[PDB]
Amino acid sequence: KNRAARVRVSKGDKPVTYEEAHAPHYIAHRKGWLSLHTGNLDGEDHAAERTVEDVFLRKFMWGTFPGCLADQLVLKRRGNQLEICAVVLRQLSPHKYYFLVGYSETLLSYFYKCPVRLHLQTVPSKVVYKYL
Amino acid sequence: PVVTISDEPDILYKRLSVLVKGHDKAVLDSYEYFAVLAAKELGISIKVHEPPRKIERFTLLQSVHIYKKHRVQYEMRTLYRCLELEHLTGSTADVYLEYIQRNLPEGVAMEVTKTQLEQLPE
Amino acid sequence: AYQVHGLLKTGDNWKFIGPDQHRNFYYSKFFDLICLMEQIDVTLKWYEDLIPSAYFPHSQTMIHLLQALDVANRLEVIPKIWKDSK
Amino acid sequence: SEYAFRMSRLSARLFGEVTRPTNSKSMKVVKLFSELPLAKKKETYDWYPNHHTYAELMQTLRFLGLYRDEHQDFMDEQKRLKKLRG
Amino acid sequence: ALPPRTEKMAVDQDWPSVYPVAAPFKPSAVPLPVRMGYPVKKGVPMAKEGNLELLKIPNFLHLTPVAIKKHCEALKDFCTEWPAALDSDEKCEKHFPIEIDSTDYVSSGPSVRNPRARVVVLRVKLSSLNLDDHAKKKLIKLVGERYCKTTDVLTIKTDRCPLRRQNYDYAVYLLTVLYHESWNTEEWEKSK
Amino acid sequence: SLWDVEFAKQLATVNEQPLQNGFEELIQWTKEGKLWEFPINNEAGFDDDGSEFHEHIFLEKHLESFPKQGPIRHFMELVTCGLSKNPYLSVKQKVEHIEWFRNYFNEK
Amino acid sequence: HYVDWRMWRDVKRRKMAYEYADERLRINSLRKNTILPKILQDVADEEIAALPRDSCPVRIRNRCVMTSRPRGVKRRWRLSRIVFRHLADHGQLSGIQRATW
Amino acid sequence: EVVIPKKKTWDKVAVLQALASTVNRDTTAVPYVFQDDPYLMPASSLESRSFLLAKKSGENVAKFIINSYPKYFQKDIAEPHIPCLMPEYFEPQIKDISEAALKERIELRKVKASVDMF
Ligand SMILES: [Mg+2]
Repeated sequence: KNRAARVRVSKGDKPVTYEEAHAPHYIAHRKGWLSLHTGNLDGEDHAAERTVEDVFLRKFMWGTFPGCLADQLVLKRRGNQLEICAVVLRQLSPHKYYFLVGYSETLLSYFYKCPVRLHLQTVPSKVVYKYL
Repeated sequence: PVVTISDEPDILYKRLSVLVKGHDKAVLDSYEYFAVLAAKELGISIKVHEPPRKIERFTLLQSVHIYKKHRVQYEMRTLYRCLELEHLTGSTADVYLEYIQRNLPEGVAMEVTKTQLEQLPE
Repeated sequence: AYQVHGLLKTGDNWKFIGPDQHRNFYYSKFFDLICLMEQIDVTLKWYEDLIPSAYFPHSQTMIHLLQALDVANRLEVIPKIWKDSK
Repeated sequence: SEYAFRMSRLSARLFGEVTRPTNSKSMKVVKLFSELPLAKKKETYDWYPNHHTYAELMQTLRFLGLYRDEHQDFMDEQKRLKKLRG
Repeated sequence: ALPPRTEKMAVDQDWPSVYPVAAPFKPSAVPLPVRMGYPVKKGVPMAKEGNLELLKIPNFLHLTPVAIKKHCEALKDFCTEWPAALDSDEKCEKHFPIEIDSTDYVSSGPSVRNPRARVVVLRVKLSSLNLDDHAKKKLIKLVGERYCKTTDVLTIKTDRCPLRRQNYDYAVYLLTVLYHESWNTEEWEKSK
Repeated sequence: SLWDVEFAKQLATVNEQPLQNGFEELIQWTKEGKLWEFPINNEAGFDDDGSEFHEHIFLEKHLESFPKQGPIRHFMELVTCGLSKNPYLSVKQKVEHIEWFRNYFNEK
Repeated sequence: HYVDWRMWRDVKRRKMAYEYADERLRINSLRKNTILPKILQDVADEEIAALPRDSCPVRIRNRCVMTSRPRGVKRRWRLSRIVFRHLADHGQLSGIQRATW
Repeated sequence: EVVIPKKKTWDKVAVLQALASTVNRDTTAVPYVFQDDPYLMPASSLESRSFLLAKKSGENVAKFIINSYPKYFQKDIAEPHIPCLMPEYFEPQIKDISEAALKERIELRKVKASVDMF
């Protein structure tokens, strides 16, 4: 059986989000992409280092906003304006939130050498598309 | 509104054609509307064209150790939309081209622009 | 007061507000005065134009924001400004 | 003929390729210097992310407490519970 | 939390002012209950306040037709007009002879080095040369792979020097010294 | 000296105001240089000391003529045309390539 | 701090190939050209065969930028089959669909 | 006759300044420095000042980390070189007793170090 990105059915008590619920055959039929970088089009050079930096961003922001990122991020990349739009929860204090925003806001700018911008989007509870 | 009219006669751009490569036709034709209405109120003559999509399909194995008969196949949809500007001015260039360039979409956006500037022989 | 608010709106002179405390004092005093001698419709127009876009009202203003409404006998606006204050 | 040969010679002198008639086994020289060698390419020498700035900055930022990695938390905890007995 | 600016916002409020720049959705800012996502069997498409699908959409919120119109009021400052060089291609060919291809390949990310952006090719017409009789034969035999016969266009390509402006210089220099060597009569033209 | 540059710093402090808009974010970003120059010329910076077309491909000024009928001088034609058709290397690395062969050719 | 020793072994291979590319390039052309005497090359041969065996561009194995797996790598993203499958199946690599032609 | 016009030359900001003139201020929105999420909007002037000083804390906090470890950020990727984005060196690199070292320590504004080595 195919076991790639398919959360199996439990007993009907398993909260799950649109992203996790959809399987890889819906990857742009129903889901779309979580990272919008241009390198995977027909003619371009640097797609490999874009992905190497992509997995880095996913894991840095995962370990730097500890246990508050509701679902996964949207690493869009237009011009030299990398963007880390988020869906972060409403549990930690806003001064801590603004702090980790600033810390990231400048640290990825000095790691990747371009404008990096985080536009958080606070949400009360981790969303549920269906209970599996 | 700093303008600074400086010195030398124009560069006379003929046929600044923008070829827009993308992963998503809905972003490409929204872009077509944004550029077509901008050229309408810019005064610059635009035309539309659809350079046909190329699919980069390729095959990998599905299981980690064995079973070469069971394979996965992945594909890239690269679509093109050509937006060819004809009979436009050098000043007209780095203001329209600039507006669009800054207001480009994300990973589904490329703006390959060829310029045919005219000139006198020497 | 309107004259130098105009001098402020000339060009980039808004920059010469400077820091946030000076901005809050500037707009607080401007809104106090608008409440003290303007007509209630243009006071509420300045209220929606300035708050919360330009500054955050100080505790005292709240009281004053009301005295103008009480003078104009426009007590129907009390629940919305109460909700805004909360 | 001779005119075709020396007309190609004139065109070669004009455009900048090798003038006198040479064979392919030597024209490999101009093709060489015309391209970069296998090791000098940008992708060839930048194949791997160096892994040191990456992992050592993660080390230092975790030791500053600004990064929580669940993996190192595991190995920390498991190595403690293994040093309890081993 | 807070009751959002969406139901604080009313009609006839300026949307170019609300969204200045391209930015991801921000549904609290957006006064549209836009719903996205394959629905459940006995349910609706998912709501607006938390969707990642409504985030991953490029989002052309910043540029609405009226924003285009008001944007270019200012963007109208920066343009002259063309002369009466006429839409007639033969007229612009008479007026300005040569043609040059000098392009950019814009990418998206940390750098702007696309080396293939130095391609410079030059197309010229001999019927716009006008000073070529038997010296034309010279030019043709000299350029071997160019001059397709159906249309009288010469195309010289330079990709040999790293910069686009000196590539333009190489097109014009090769054109003029090809021209001068074509008008240079040589001692073996008769023994053909 | 330090007094006029310090007056420049303090003038910057007394005219530093909040960004207040996403366009002014890009204003400051260009003003510093983190944002790209738009529209882009794919060759921003990247001057190469004004190579200008005759140092890159005509290496005769650095050729240092030996007796031209020799196979060595043939080599120099071959290597010269290779360095002419090089667009990735600049003129300075072309001339150190020439002097490598010059040094070694003499060394023998 | 490298994924394995073999990856670290290539990062060393990459480095000293990239630094030792000019010297090798010069003597090698001198090899496959037909101008210098048959004996005038025997000497250049020594220099090459004597130039160290970790910079020859014959030992470069395009391995995995994330998890050292030699065979089964796709060059365009420098990823192995199963890692590229993982990322493209979780949906963080743009443009990659499932081929249904 | 060709009325071939002279190109008016612009700077790199004037288009975007005209674009601000296009987008006058939003009377209904908070300043752009704050986020648009209703949980993250400041409610009071004190809260707004607290958020801004927390953001400025995060800023000199990243500056301290990056200047403490410049080796992890020496790899430049953007072209052109952005010297306001490369890390700043505060340690004196000249250890010999010289007037160049005096100029280096004065430029680094190390008062005690400059006095001691003078
Ligand atoms: Mg199967």
